[PDB]
Amino acid sequence: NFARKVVEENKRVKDNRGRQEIVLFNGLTTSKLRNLLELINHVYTKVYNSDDTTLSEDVRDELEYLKVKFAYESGREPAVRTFIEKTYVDKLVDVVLKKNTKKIFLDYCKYFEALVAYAKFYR
Amino acid sequence: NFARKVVEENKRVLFNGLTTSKLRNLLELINHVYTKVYNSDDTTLSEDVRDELEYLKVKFAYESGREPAVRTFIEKTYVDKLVDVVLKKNTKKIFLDYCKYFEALVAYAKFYR
Amino acid sequence: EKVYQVKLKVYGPVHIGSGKIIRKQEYIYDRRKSLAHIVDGPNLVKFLNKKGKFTAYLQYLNTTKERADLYTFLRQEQIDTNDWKTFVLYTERVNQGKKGMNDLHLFVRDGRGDLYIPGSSLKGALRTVLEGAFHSLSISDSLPIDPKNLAIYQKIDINKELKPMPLYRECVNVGTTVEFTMKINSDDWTIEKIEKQIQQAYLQYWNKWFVGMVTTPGGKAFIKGGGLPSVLPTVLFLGGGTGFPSKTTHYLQKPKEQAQKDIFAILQRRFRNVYGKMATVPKNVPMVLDSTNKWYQQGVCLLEFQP
Amino acid sequence: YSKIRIVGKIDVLTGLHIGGGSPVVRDPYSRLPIIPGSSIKGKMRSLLAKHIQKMHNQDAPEILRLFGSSQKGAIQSSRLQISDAFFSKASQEEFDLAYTETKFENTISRLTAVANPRQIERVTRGASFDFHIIYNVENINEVMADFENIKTAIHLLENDYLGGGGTRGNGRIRFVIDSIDTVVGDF
RNA sequence: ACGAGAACAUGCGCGACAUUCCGAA
Repeated sequence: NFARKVVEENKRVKDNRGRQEIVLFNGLTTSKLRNLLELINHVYTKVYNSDDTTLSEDVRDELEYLKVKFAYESGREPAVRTFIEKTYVDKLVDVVLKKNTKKIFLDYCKYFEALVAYAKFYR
Repeated sequence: NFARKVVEENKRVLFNGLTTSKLRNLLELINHVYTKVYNSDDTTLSEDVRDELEYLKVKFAYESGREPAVRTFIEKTYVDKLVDVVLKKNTKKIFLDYCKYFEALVAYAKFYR
Repeated sequence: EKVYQVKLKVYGPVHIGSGKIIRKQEYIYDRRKSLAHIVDGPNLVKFLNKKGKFTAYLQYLNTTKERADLYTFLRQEQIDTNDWKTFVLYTERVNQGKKGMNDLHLFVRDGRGDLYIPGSSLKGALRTVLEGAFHSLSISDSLPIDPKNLAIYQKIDINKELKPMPLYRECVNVGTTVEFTMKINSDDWTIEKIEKQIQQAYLQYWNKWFVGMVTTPGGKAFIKGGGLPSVLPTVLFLGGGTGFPSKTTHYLQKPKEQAQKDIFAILQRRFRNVYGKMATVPKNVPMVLDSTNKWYQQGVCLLEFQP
Repeated sequence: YSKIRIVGKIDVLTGLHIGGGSPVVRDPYSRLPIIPGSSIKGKMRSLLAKHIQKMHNQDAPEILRLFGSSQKGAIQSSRLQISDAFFSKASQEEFDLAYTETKFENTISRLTAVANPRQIERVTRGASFDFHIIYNVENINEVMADFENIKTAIHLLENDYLGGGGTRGNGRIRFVIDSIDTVVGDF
């Protein structure tokens, strides 16, 4: 997917005291992103269980909470804020809300999973 | 062939400690996409099959990130670049050839164990 | 098979980590009466959209990204408190030793919404206090605890003198009883033997470590405040923040005047920026240690068995 | 030869965990957690054998009579057929609250006291699975005794766990029998 | 006015029997 270039731009290398850490950002810890990852996990498991071609209203409410958590994480650490700025996750959640379809939400979830997978691979 | 050569080169423990349990997820995804292509009768890969191949590529990247043996397997066998080639050509024959290459790779890897 | 019903009495505040931490956004913190009402996100967002203030909440979060308190936002918007109690999950009491709510570690709770403590924590505590493959000794989880009892207790460090910390651990109010069912066989583990081992280990942990606190003025103040109940006798320290020495197999294995030195070395290894600078062995190793005037100790729990 | 059907409910009292290849076992069609019939049959067989060998086919004659035996020259058909327990629709509607929750265990080491956190996915307490069991009457005279053994096994399974690490508070279940009727035959 | 004419390689047969994705924290 096109997330390869985004992750490549977002990927940096850190060095300190003879130790070389291959991490994209200083604050890009697996748990800090994993909170929102598991929120999206709950969202898409609910979507899988519902098996409906339209994005559910309750999924929409958990999703609004997901946007709130996105702003929360951006405030928590500048690294997560810069990652979200580079990836423009807000625009993707906005399109997911607007077109209101299961396929679009699945594509966005796959793209976000691709982002995190490329981040892990480049680590 | 090429699979024999790469498996022999990575043989010493194969592919830095690769086993079938490490590859099982990629094998399942590959054979699922292969059966979906097999059921259809078309010379060109359909759009959903193309998206599934993109998902297979990202699964390759995820498995390379997870394990070092899988990572060196992917690097040495050019499987991701072969997936890109199949996507670019968009021919069912090329996809079947890639599936046969992967199957021969796994068969030889099991043979030298 | 020997089945025993186990009663846990939480004489002290106990906080088992749930693996997640929330800042002031997820709960409302009344500072005038010092009460924390835990809320969920979707209901808050739904109410905000109903009142047409969700964009205002987003802007407020943008301006106060580091410290966005839901109680202060609600006070600024001056919306009805009836709505506050309508969209909230559940209310809880706040106890501070000094301060606003900044970073709260939530207590472990089941999926439904009720709170409990896992049996794996009990298994680990029992194994680490016995030493000094546990397949026969099977422990289940606890019964749900009334949500109103649960509160947010302060974590206080006593380096020969009490000092509350800004960190908040969502502990359990005193006087709450929880229940367990545990199956053991008479072949491997004996109920009398294991309970005697627990009480003996707690006794020596008291006499070789806590006596040093007792001699220092901070421990004297803690005793005067009633931190240790008169019953303190099977005693456990299940929650987090109780401290490394509590139920330590290394303490038990090595003789006194030598086990303390090894514990000091271990603490230096674990805390390089705090204990690593320290090099001399003090009298007690380690040196670190409610709205009511009665004081309590972190994790203190009383054990009762009924076969 | 009569087939008697036992249909009822298994309600989890704790976190039910069956470690499907830490995820839990789910039915691919419905994406809901299930309790495999193999797990239940193995647990009951092990508990009953303990209550009553290297090959695992020796056991005691009642065990081979009930759960079957592949013994060379003494192949005994299994009178007990334990089917997969599927997530109850009533429990699913009650939860509609995620069906499964992740539990975090720090797993601290002894000597170095270094935590190695792990996550285990377990079905939330209060969930129910509809269970279905078939008993085949090979001999009319022994049936009573067989059912007695079955009851004992059930009791043991109620006092024990089912799947996952039950010594740490997983897999505890409760059995609610709805009906026991002779579906096939005249028994 | 063909070494030809008539002639089912076909009938019966469960890939099945025993097997906890579990111990450990």
